[PDB]
Amino acid sequence: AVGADAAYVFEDPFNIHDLKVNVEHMTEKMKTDIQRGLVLRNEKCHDYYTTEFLYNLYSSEGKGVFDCRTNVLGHLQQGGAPTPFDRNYGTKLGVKAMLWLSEKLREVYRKGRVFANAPDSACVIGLKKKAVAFSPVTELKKDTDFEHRMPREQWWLSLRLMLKMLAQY
Amino acid sequence: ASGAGKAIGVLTSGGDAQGMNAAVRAVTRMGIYVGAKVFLIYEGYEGLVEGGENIKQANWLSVSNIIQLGGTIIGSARCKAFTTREGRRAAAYNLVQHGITNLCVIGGDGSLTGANIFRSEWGSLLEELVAEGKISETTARTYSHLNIAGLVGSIDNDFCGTDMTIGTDSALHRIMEVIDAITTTAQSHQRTFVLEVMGRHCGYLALVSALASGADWLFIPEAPPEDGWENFMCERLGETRSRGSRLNIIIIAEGAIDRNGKPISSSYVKDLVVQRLGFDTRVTVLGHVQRGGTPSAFDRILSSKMGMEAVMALLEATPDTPACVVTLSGNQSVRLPLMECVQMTKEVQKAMDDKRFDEATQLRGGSFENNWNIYKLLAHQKPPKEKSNFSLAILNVGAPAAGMNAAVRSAVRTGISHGHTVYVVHDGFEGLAKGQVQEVGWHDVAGWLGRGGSMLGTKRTLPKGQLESIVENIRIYGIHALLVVGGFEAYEGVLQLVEARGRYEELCIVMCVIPATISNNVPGTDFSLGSDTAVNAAMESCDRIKQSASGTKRRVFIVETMGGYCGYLATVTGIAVGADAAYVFEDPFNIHDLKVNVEHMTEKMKTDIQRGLVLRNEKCHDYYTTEFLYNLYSSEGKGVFDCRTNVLGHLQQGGAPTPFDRNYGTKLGVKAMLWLSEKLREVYRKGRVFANAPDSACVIGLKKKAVAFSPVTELKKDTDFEHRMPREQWWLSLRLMLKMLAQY
Amino acid sequence: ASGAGKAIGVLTSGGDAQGMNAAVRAVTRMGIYVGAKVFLIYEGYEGLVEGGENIKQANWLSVSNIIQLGGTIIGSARCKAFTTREGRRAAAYNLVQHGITNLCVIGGDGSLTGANIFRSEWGSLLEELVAEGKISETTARTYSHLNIAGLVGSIDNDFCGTDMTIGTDSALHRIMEVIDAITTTAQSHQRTFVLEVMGRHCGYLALVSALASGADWLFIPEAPPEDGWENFMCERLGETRSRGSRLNIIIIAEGAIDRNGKPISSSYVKDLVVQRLGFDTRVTVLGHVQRGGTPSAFDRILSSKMGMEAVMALLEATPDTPACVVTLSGNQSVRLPLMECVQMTKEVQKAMDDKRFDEATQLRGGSFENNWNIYKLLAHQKPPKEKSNFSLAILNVGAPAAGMNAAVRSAVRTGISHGHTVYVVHDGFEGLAKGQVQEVGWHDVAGWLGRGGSMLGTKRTLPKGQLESIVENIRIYGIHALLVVGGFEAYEGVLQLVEARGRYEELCIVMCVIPATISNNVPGTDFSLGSDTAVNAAMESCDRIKQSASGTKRRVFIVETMGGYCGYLATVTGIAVGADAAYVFEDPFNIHDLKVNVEHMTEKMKTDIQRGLVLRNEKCHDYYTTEFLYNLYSSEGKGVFDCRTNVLGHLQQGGAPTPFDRNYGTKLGVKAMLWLSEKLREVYRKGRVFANAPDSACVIGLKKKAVAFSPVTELKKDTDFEHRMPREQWWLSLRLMLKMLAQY
Ligand SMILES: CC(=O)Nc1ccc2c(c1)OCc1cc(-c3ccccc3C#CCCCO)nn1C2
Ligand SMILES: CC(=O)Nc1ccc2c(c1)OCc1cc(-c3ccccc3C#CCCCO)nn1C2
Ligand SMILES: Nc1ncnc2c1ncn2[C@@H]1O[C@H](COP(=O)(O)OP(=O)(O)O)[C@@H](O)[C@H]1O
Ligand SMILES: Nc1ncnc2c1ncn2[C@@H]1O[C@H](COP(=O)(O)OP(=O)(O)O)[C@@H](O)[C@H]1O
Ligand SMILES: O=P(O)(O)OC[C@H]1O[C@](O)(COP(=O)(O)O)[C@@H](O)[C@@H]1O
Ligand SMILES: O=P(O)(O)OC[C@H]1O[C@](O)(COP(=O)(O)O)[C@@H](O)[C@@H]1O
Ligand SMILES: O=P(O)(O)OC[C@H]1O[C@](O)(CO)[C@@H](O)[C@@H]1O
Ligand SMILES: O=P(O)(O)OC[C@H]1O[C@](O)(CO)[C@@H](O)[C@@H]1O
Repeated sequence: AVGADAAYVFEDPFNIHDLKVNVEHMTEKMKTDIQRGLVLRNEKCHDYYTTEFLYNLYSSEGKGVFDCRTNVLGHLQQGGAPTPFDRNYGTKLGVKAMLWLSEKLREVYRKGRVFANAPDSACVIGLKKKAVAFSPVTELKKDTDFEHRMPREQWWLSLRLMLKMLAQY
Repeated sequence: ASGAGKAIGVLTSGGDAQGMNAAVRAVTRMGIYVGAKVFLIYEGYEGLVEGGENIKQANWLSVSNIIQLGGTIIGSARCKAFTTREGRRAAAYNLVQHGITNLCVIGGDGSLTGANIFRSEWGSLLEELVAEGKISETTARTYSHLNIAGLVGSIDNDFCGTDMTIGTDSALHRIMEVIDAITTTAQSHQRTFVLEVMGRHCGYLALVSALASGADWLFIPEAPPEDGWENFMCERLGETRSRGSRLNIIIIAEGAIDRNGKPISSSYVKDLVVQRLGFDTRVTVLGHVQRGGTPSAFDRILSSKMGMEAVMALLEATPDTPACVVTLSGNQSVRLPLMECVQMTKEVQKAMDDKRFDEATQLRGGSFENNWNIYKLLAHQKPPKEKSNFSLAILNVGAPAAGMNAAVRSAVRTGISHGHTVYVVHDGFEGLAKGQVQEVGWHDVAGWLGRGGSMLGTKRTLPKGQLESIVENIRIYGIHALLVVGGFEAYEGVLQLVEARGRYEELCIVMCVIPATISNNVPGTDFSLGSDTAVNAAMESCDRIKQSASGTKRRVFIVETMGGYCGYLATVTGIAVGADAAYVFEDPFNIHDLKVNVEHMTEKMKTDIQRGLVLRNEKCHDYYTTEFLYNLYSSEGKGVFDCRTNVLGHLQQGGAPTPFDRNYGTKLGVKAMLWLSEKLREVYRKGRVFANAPDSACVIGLKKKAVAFSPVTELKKDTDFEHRMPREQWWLSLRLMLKMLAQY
Repeated sequence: ASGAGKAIGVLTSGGDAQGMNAAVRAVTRMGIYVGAKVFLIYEGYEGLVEGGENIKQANWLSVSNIIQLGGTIIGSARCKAFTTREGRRAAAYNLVQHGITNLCVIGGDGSLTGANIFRSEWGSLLEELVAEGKISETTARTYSHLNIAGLVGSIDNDFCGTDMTIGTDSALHRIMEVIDAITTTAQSHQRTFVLEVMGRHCGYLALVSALASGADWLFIPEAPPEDGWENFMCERLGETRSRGSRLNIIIIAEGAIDRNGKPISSSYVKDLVVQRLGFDTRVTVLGHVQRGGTPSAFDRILSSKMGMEAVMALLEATPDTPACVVTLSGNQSVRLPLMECVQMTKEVQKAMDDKRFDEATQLRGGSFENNWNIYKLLAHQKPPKEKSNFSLAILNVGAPAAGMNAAVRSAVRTGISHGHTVYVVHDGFEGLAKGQVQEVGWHDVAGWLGRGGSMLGTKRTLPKGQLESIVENIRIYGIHALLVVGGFEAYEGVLQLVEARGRYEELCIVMCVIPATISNNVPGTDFSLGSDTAVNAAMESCDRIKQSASGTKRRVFIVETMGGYCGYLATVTGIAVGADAAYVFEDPFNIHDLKVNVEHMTEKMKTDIQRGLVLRNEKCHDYYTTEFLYNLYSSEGKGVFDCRTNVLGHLQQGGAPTPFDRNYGTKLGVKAMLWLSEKLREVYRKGRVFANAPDSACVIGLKKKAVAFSPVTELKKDTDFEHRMPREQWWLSLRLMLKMLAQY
């Protein structure tokens, strides 16, 4: 969305070879009319290559061609008012979820039982493809990495190729 | 580049010296770096005459974890069989069996003479081995010459071509550890101690440790006491202890003789003191403790430079070259004929037996004579009756450096005996601004020689911000000379006063800087006072960190060190501990060099020696901090090593000074005060401001073989003020040695 | 609270001991803290009989910068005049002139007897001074009683009511420094050394330093050698040196006698070895080096606890209380009658002269007997011919701690002589997973006693993540017992195997933990192996930092220390250097406490002692890091002091172990292996899995006066696993002492 020259992300391996390559690309750009750079870092993209590590690296190997600065966007990214998509989507999930909650809550009966013991009764709603899916919370364990708190395959990893192509790799 | 295809043997022989490990390590690593095959020849010449399992080939690891060990890991047995030609021919056979053609000998004058002989007849030993058919003529035409390089390993300093034999500074660390012990129990009880030290026929250890400890009397075989001396000793022991002292230390060399050449015992000295002064008195025959313990930083660094030169001296020698000994001649190594140095040493033993004690003194060396003349000065000094016109002031400026207190003591005493009203000023130039100036007596400075830190106190404050008040205390106390002992702010401080002589009539004052700092960054000198304590205090700490890394296998340590912008302390410490890199401002480095140093660190973890150490100077790089190196090594080493950081801080200022900082501080304090008093009569009482010339404001320092006095304004062109250091520094050649011993 | 209005005198007397300064400092600071007037009584009893200028009142600063100094700053002259009633009456007069009513004596059994007498007739000396009219009756009714507290200062450990006299650990540091020297020169040349040590009539220094150095023979006057011993010595010196060794060390006490009570000289031992073995042999009469140098951490901390108790013992004493001596009885101090302890000491000299050498041994103490029995064990041990069924394995786990190598050596040797196939496993439980297991012989472990680090290698890895592979190497090598030497991961490691005996048939195996860590955080023991090296390595570094701060006047240092969540290492180091605070997890602290500690640090900069030191444990606080304290002190101190940070890291793991870590590691390695072998026959060959009971998986440790073996599962309730430490820790009472000596 901003045409950043790299985005450092945990789902990609990177090391000082990749960083030194991204810095010599950043150097070669300063010969052009567009004498600026932006690299994004995810807050946990790397265990030892922190934002201060990248600052030191770029500042050094760029000395005599560019200087360098750090910003940490924090709780700014939680935003102010929601976008039109988060207002539609939040409204639409709040109703589709409540229609499912009320449907399932009559699919279980008043007499001689504990209600709803089945794994079919504890779900996550979400936009999956063209429209919503309801996925059982226990069925999702195998799609989940709990140590990194995220799903094991994520649709958007194809967009990293687009980022690199628009960034002149 | 490599340049060999040939074999080097190495043996350590005769009396062992702590430092022989750092020597055999550097002979091994330089030998196999330059592409030779190195053989360790176990148990001196006794394993040269046996051969067999006593001669086995080294690899880079065969000399690992030895640089911090005393004695010698190959061992140094005596061999009367090699003193016979029947052993000496078998010693030739064992070398030419393994194909060994070059031989490094680490030892004293006897063990080096045996090597000199073993060349002088080599071809005739080879001829006899052909004549009896043990070896073929082609081999005797191949191995037709032996190259010897001598490394002079000895605690005595008994060898006349050299300022320091390998071991003699560490033996002084052992003696000064024992006197730093005995001073506390002698002071509490008010006792006299007779200390006996291992000067066999050479008084170096006795003189140098007497001068470094403030010993009240000394017995060296090159300067025996003149007739009736028992009176003059009982007067000298009386005088100091009447002059407010409490203990006395008496140093006796084991080899000590009277003026007739007949031996004087430590027992006879003890009996004499008891019977003629009634003082409670003890005798410590300090023994082979002197031969042992870890080598000092100077003996590791020296044995490394000596051991590297000895390998070069072998591989570049020729059959029409005389055999060589590698030696100091001041600041750097020189190479000398073995024949000449043996004979010039035998000529001293002969002069001493011939009762020519003044020839024995002069011929030991200029380094023996300057120590002896400064002991003979301070042994003759007193508070005078006469008194003199001049007022002197002594400042400490910078961070406190070990040996400042020695230099102040020696300047206060030389200043008092030259008749001056000496003042000491607390807190440096902020002291001279704030009027923290006090007149000092002979008593007031007693027992300062062995203390770390600064008894005056010291500051970084430069004088220009207070100068109108500094000139006013110079006027009020009537001060005619400043002696400033301290770092770069002492130098720039005295410079800010010479740059201000045109502005103020009172800065026409005689000025001397004694360069006292941890960092070795003061211009003029090649050694600053306290920098030997600093490399020893850092070297002791990196040994602890390496032993930590070696137990916690697959650690790499990043260790930060207090050099300022000056890479001396990181460089000499890195040699003294065999660090795998030392990052220094005077070298460019970047992530390519760092990634290279990390892939070298990775490849080492396949070996048995699964540890690393890299030193970082505190200002070596603007952005690659110690945390940057930690992150880099931790990352590119993940799966092969983990990594940790230590910052050595004010630990490196040390505790008590080394023997070198006690001698050097004492010697600069007197040479500076003799110059201060000389210059202060080279300017006259009438119709003038005194001393306006640039010739009157100087830095003292060891420059080559001996001192130079360099004008503070003349030094501006040799100085970088932005980085606070000189523009060319002698020790940058040692970075090559560091990298070679680190397996680049 | 204060509770005095009365005067305490203090004198140090007889043979000086490094530690007497830390004693007189703590007697002064506790005395004037509790509101008494303290007088320093210069030059022992000689200044008590002179009085005048020899008796002058202290203030808090009169004992500043002495805790790191050896000897005694007040001095300790002998006084035959006080052995006469004509001096003893003048000693009473000089005290009652200054009004001194309580008297602390720091000294040995003679100097304490003189104090016992000087009470026993005090009122009659006061009566004579009234009878001749020097003082009025009202004064003799006021000063009508003298209170004595005895502090036993001596290097010999000659005193029978006590485990350590003040000075005896520092004298062992002096001896072990000299043997760490002599081992390197004796090893290179293959020489035997006769070492003579200052055990006057007491063999403690000789036995303890023989056991700590691996000495091949020993001569103590409480256990003289039986007739014809020259054969058995020449066999023992032959055996070890035939069994792949190289040097020998022979320790002789200066006081050594034969079985007839006639003295044996170090010269007679040297002559005997030369004439009956033909070994090259030397004699070092290691002298008053033993009395000197800086006190060890144990002698500073001990002299502080002893000195604090001695002031209490004075002010709470009564005229119907017998005079007191303050002493160890294991982990903590006890107070004993002076009469009884003098007589029980005279009864040993009498038993030794009466040729009752077994009474002399038993009556020196249980601490003398356990050292002697373990020397007598290791002196009798051999590789056996018979061999036995069992396989044992030895692990190192955690960070490497000094004394691990001593404990492994002693366990490998005790395990070999008990007939077992001992294995050593490299890299701890990751080693036992990766099959890094090897059978070890008597040769393979030789010379490990003096090494720092770990010769096995050690890791933090807990066994559960590899357990299916750990059981499989236990099966494949047939291993029937584990000895694990290490920190909290050794404890939780052996616990993760007992918690898994129900899951795997192979973890029915006999298990012992020797607690080896820097941190003192293993449950069970009150002392972990390596924690004495750690407090000494930190105490040496904080002395350098304080001397740096004292030259650079108006510094305050923040120093960080490796305690884990356990405040032991920061607490005992803070006492050993007189730190102005130590921040520790086991104390709550916040910005109110920090601001209080900073305004105390500000008020001190008005005094002559313009320096500060605060210690921080590395995990003492979650948010108040060392940089937080740096910022806070720098700010609220701006205009009165500046401030600096050091992080002591892996420096605190030390170099070579202390004498205590060499004795303790050796002693735990044998007591653990004797228990391992006892328990391993308390389980039977037929129809069973061996050793399933919780009684078979234990931690050894010094608990009170002697060892306890505590089940690993029984210890869960004494353990906090989240902070990795025990829930109550004996040393939290020492934090009160730290704060009192720091001027709270
Ligand atoms: C008793 C006594 O004088 N000991 C003594 C101790 C230390 C020094 C002494 C003398 O002298 C000269 C010299 C040459 C080199 C030298 C020469 C070439 C290459 C390296 C070095 C070096 C060094 C660092 C050692 C201490 O920073 N180092 N040093 C320093
Ligand atoms: C030769 C020999 O055994 N030396 C030796 C050395 C060190 C120790 C020794 C014995 O024993 C017991 C003990 C008691 C206290 C003790 C008791 C009360 C209060 C404080 C302490 C302490 C401490 C810390 C010292 C080293 O961490 N400390 N120590 C430790
Ligand atoms: N004239 C000589 N010829 C041959 N070898 C000699 C001669 N002098 C000494 N050596 C050898 O030197 C060895 C060691 O010398 P030594 O005097 O023991 O120690 P240092 O090296 O200190 O003089 C002796 O074992 C002997 O082999
Ligand atoms: N029986 C005694 N009566 C009085 N004073 C004594 C007696 N025995 C010893 N002393 C005193 O103790 C002092 C020191 O004792 P000493 O034996 O010298 O050292 P230590 O304290 O090691 O025994 C002596 O100077 C003497 O004053
Ligand atoms: O390098 P300089 O300026 O001579 O100062 C020497 C001292 O200063 C230091 O850089 C530290 O200075 P501070 O004590 O002011 O922090 C050390 O390198 C050294 O001990
Ligand atoms: O407190 P523990 O876990 O027993 O470990 C002791 C060692 O660990 C340390 O906290 C450091 O651990 P590392 O070597 O892994 O960094 C030190 O306190 C000490 O040397
Ligand atoms: O140590 P030994 O064999 O008595 O040799 C004595 C001489 O050897 C030296 O140790 C070293 O050359 C001398 O200091 C000492 O006087
Ligand atoms: O040191 P001096 O006065 O010979 O006293 C000897 C005795 O005194 C002690 O130093 C201490 O009590 C003993 O170790 C030594 O044997």
